[PDB]
Amino acid sequence: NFEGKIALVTGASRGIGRAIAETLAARGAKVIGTATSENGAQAISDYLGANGKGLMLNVTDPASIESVLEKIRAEFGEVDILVNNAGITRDNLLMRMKDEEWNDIIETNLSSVFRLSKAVMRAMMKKRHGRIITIGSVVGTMGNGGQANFAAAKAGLIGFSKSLAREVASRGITVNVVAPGFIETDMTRALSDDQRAGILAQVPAGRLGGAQEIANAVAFLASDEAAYITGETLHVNGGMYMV
Amino acid sequence: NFEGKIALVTGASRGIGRAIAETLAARGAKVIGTATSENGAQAISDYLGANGKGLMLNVTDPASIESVLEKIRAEFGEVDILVNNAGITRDNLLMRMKDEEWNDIIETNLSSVFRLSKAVMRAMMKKRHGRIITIGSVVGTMGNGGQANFAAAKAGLIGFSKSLAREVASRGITVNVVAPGFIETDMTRALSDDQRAGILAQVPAGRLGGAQEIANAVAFLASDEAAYITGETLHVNGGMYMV
Amino acid sequence: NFEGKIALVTGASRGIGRAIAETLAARGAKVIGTATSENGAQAISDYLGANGKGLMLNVTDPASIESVLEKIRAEFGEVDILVNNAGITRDNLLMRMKDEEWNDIIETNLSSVFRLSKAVMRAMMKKRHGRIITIGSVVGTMGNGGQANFAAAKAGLIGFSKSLAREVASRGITVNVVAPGFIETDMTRALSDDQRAGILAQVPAGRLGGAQEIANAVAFLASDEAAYITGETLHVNGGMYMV
Amino acid sequence: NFEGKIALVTGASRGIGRAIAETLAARGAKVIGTATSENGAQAISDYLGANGKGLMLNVTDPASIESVLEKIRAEFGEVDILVNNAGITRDNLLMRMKDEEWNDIIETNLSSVFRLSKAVMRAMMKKRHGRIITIGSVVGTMGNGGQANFAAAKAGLIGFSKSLAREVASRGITVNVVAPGFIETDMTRALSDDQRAGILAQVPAGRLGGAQEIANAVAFLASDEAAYITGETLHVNGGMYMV
Repeated sequence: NFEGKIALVTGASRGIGRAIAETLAARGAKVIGTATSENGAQAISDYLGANGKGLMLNVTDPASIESVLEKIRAEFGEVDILVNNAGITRDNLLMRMKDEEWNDIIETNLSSVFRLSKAVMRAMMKKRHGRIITIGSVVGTMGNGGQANFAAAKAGLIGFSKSLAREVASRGITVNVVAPGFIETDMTRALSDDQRAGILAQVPAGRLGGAQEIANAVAFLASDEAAYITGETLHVNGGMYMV
Repeated sequence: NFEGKIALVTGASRGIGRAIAETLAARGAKVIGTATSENGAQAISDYLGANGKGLMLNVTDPASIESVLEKIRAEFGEVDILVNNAGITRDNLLMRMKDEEWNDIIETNLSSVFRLSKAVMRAMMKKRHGRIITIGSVVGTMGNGGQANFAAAKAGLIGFSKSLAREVASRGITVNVVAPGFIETDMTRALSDDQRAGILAQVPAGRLGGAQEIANAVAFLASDEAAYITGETLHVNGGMYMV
Repeated sequence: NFEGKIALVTGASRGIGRAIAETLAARGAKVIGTATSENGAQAISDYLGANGKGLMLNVTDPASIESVLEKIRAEFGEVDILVNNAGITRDNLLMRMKDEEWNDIIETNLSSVFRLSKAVMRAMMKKRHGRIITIGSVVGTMGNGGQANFAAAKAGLIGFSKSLAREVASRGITVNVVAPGFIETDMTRALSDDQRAGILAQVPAGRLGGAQEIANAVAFLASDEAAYITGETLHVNGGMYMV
Repeated sequence: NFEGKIALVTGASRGIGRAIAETLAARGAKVIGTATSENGAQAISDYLGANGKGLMLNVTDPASIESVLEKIRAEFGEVDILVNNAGITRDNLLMRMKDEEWNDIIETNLSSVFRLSKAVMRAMMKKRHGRIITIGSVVGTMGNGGQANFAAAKAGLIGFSKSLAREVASRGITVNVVAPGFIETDMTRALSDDQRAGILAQVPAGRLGGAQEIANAVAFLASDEAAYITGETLHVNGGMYMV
């Protein structure tokens, strides 16, 4: 139960992001989901209704980051739960990877984690309680051909979280990572029927995971039932990989 | 909420074992906790009340295993959730470790996992649904001086679970491990303040974990909210170790 | 260069075991390879020639273990390098796994590591120098359907080594594990041309590893060039798995 | 023995970098060590003598990267072995970490790995053989208070290497990481005995590691004796951490 808790879920327009936003809201938290346009920010506001609000945010723009937080402190208050789910992909074999494809992935997938975590830390420490959860990926752990940039960022955010976790552990703040395997979303519904089959062959469970399933893991970690879990990575991949 | 689910929690006399038994019961499951003595069984039966029953079980005795399950199928039904929490410790530096101290730890901490998991598998596969959760230990992952035997068994049960997970993943059955760090028990409660400070010194969180906190992790994994998590190890150690 | 060093390589009749025995011998060590029969022990003596000797050993028989070591101390001296490579497989889905198939794998693959390591420890500690290397398997880390017993033992020996490593680290003794992926041996040359292809599909390198390649890793770890490596697991699997 | 092999070791002015440069050179490779200043290049050239040359390089400057490689193809030839050892530290608790301290660490410690690996790939793929080794850190795996930026980059380069490894594995090219623990450098040599005791307290081996010891691990991985090792991380930390 997250009654009275304020959660900021970056990139909450669809799939995992949205399921996270809706699940936290359904369990009592005032949720602020974000998108990169006024349109998307509105759509989020529409589905969250009176439970939260949608705000436009660019996780790579320091200005956008403080601006968004300011509003939040004004209309709702200090952020208690941060869920870093904003991220993108710029797949390509190393040989064909453009410098911009590397830099954007790093800036958006990794650096974003540092900026936002840093931006909500002070308030959490004062209250001596908080939750920071970043949506990683099984790729950050096993790596994947054609995704060296994506993998670097996903692996990197775990290294980041482990270190931050050690800095604020005693202050009642946990920093964890939920690593999804293949989840049914846009990026999987737009794959040919053959690619889809190729994907399922790697998953012992024999089915793609659900966005909601990733949301359930986040909610658990964001709750008070997971206060002794920090610096940990929770893999939700149907057995695709086991650590 | 495990409405209509039957859970068998081995070694449910106290601490982690008991908290697991009570938490599953509080959330709607009919729980069967076990002990080595008729006393314990009865004590377990008293605290579980109408939610479950206590039965005497020796996880190293094939006969006892058969027998206990038999009594469960007769009075309650097929086991849906298995929680392997029975285990012991026979600490000693390798050079002073007795052969019996190695064999007992292996028989009770590792082999037990094979015997019980195997014993509840068929019914689970038929129902095309099930949960197997073993209580490991952070020691299984980082190892520990004077606990080579304990460490072998805890590390070993993860290897076991990973393999079993791959065998029954497609059948709607997950096999996971929850690895506790230092948890407040009767052993630690009776330690001197200096001894306790030497343990706390290792935990970034700055406190021992709570038996209930381990119970919460198990409940999450045992629920339908964790259907896409299998072959995974969930570390609940306050940051003592991060993988 | 292992001039003046004595190495005991268990199960050195073929493949990995033999390549290890020959490589250590070629680099100056007096090698004692073992087998389960007088015949095999002789064959080993024949290929090692003046570099070592073959002895009959049963890693599950405490009597055989001290008996073999005694001779070694009599004809060569104290063991400086221990390479646990003896091991077997009793594959079967959990449902069809016989109690004897579980017990034998554990006794031969895991318990053996404890008995032999314990048996050569005293001398190593006195000399304040030594090397203990156990041949694990990628299966101990990722697990594998139909090999729950094998996986438990391989995972378990890592837990064991980590703990032992912590006990003797300061005494100039390292305890490590080399985890091979699919290696060309009898157990792979006796697979149908289809199973072989299935195996290669999992290996980025696109070829089975060589017994000699596993031997090279062991030699490195057994040398003085790896004195700061302990409690570590070296994966040699062509990219089949990455940790 | 790298007879006829060309190795490029970034940041080879001292410690680990230098030991790597000298060890590869001593074993027959023509080595090109790099520094940020013309001084360093020359100093490197002096100690390498006729075995190699020193060149000024800035791993964050695409121009410098191009340029340096250009000079190497002209005077020596295509790079066969790449050792990414250039890196820096900008320690600080998250709340006091400057944006420049995050960006510089990422640009220099992580992005550099992408730029240089990409820059030597084509020739390696053509030769259907190559070695890429990056010097990580135990911090990338366990994280560390006050080093969130360093940790992110070190963890990130592993994710990168794993993915690249999968892309070029079949082409006879391995991509690995050597993760040193506490290594005796000019920073530690100048610490007070109490500060040194606080580090030694963490190392089971009971001493700092030697720069040469890290060099030995790299040489092993760079040799033909490690052709079946890729996407792997080799921990050389005296037991400070065990994975």
